[PDB]
Amino acid sequence: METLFSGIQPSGIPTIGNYIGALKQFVDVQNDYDCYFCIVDQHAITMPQDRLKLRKQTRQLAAIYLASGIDPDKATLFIQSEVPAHVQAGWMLTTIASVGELERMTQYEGIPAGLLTYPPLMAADIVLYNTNIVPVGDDQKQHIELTRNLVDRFNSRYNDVLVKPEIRMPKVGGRVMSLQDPTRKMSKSDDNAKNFISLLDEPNVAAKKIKSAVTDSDGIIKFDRDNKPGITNLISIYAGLTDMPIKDIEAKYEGEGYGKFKGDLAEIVKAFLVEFQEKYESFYNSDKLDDILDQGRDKAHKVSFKTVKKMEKAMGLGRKR
Amino acid sequence: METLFSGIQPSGIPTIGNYIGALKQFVDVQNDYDCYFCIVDQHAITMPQDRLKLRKQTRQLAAIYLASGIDPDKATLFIQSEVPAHVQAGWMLTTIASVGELERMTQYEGIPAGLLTYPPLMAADIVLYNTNIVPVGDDQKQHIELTRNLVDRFNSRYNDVLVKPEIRMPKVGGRVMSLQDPTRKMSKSDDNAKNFISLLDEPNVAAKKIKSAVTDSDGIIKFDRDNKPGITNLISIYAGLTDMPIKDIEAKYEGEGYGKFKGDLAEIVKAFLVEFQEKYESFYNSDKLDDILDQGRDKAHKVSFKTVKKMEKAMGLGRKR
Ligand SMILES: O=C(O)[C@H]1Cc2c[nH]c3cccc(c23)S1
Ligand SMILES: O=C(O)[C@H]1Cc2c[nH]c3cccc(c23)S1
Repeated sequence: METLFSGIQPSGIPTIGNYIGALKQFVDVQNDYDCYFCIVDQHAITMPQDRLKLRKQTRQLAAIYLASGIDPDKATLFIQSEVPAHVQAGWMLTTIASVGELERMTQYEGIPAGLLTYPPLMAADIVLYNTNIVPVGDDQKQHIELTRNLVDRFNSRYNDVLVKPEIRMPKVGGRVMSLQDPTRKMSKSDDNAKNFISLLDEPNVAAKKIKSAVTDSDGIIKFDRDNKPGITNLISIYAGLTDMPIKDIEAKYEGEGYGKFKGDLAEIVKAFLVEFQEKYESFYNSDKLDDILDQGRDKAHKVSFKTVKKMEKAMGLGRKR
Repeated sequence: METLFSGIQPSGIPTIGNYIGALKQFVDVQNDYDCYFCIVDQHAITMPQDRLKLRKQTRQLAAIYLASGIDPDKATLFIQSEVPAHVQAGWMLTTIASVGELERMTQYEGIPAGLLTYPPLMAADIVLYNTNIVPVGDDQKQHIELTRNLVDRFNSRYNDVLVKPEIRMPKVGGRVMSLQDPTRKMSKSDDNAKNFISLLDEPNVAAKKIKSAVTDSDGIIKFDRDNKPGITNLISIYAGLTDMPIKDIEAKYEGEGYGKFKGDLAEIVKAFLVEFQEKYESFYNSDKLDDILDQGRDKAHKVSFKTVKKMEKAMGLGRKR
């Protein structure tokens, strides 16, 4: 079975685009892949962070992943700083990286040093779990390239202990675009809040955003990206939330206009978030959340400890006991 | 009681100059100061290292410190990589350092990144134990300046958790110079092996080095650095190993020439190393060495864990449990 590793920034609430694109797919692929979902709070502090904002965000992301259906027995859901192997292996790989290499990553008071030195910690996050696949986007290609190069360098210089990962998302979800800018991807950090639907948006507010999505006044319910990106994006959201095939959606709304479709979709979005946020609040406000995060931490520690120890022996750190 | 922290490079055997200058003084000040003696194997790998050379060197330094009289109950003698707090706190301080700051430290395949990023780990080594004094030389002034600045930055930005250290050696030992270059300090890495006496030199070989020290053919036994640095350096070694006051040495050898003094000193050096190396071999070849290093690791972990947890809470890493 292949191992998947995904790093999760505690720096913002995922949107329904992130849910349709990734989170919902993780809920299915966690049965067929050995999945690690790591809330990277040590990467988060490379940026300026408010320390209560950060601890709250971490719990929030954990709760959102659990509310999505991420299963702490099937997958390993943990907080990066709670597993020392990450900075242990991150330091080991730093020593074999070059300054030039790190500087070229930064391209693709002063400048905080974490912004230059985090890539070997990213590599460590991945290779500690013998990861085969990382489900990231084009913006992370250089980081995986460096990861693979560090693995090759480590194995070449000391001896074979580390596995090279590939960029692969096992089941790509639909691409969800900005509701009032259909040519750009939906983003949680938009300055136009009508562009995205947050998973923690009030369900009535989300339904209004479906209604304020920028489309023609009326038309047929047909999937057509290049000519009607507005209604097409909504069809994608509809398909992402109901699992109805797109051709099935077109056949269901044959002879219908936009108002009926957008009305049904707004109610679908509202019902989805009502159900999602009830699970979210129950995890977020429960004592079991710390029990779950402890269990995930212990699972990750068990696996990454052996990797760290193999690395330490290969470099000659510590003792032979 | 003040806390002292000394980092120990596992990269070479200390000389009798290092013994007279530092190690012997540590054996006394460990009664009056809370001393941490940390074998920094994670700093060692910032340089190119042979991995069996490194693990052996680490054990060797531990044994040399114990053979010197460093007492694992009075002081805390441990290996850096065995205490995760060092890289945990090292990463936290990295995020508040600036690239410019780190680059200016480097001044005072490519360039290994550890050579740029190690200073915040040095700062972490120190401040984890609430250190008041660090017994280092002029070459480390920039590193302590950065340490103090990182502590100020950390306390200013988050809240008061870290203590600023000072450069202070509580009891300075004698300065021991190169045996065949009396104007330079003795150094374990000299290309002229007659210049230094290693603590692991064969005792007969050391006695020959006392005899091959560069001095006048003959003279009085008088301490005179500027005019007779050769015999003066030998008087310093004699004083360092016997604790005989220098004026007492001059009075003892009134009416004596160099051959009698150098003969007595060579025999003193030989007897010292015979006794030193018997203790060294017994520690180096004993099973108790791992017991001792475990105990030191546990002592250091207990203290540095609390510091790390205070730092994590201040930055908002992890969870409030
Ligand atoms: O910001 C992001 O999306 C990246 C954050 C991150 C840290 N460590 C890993 C490992 C695998 C994947 C990712 C990450 S994704
Ligand atoms: O190379 C050396 O001498 C330095 C190595 C080192 C690493 N971390 C500390 C903390 C205090 C003092 C020192 C060190 S001395």
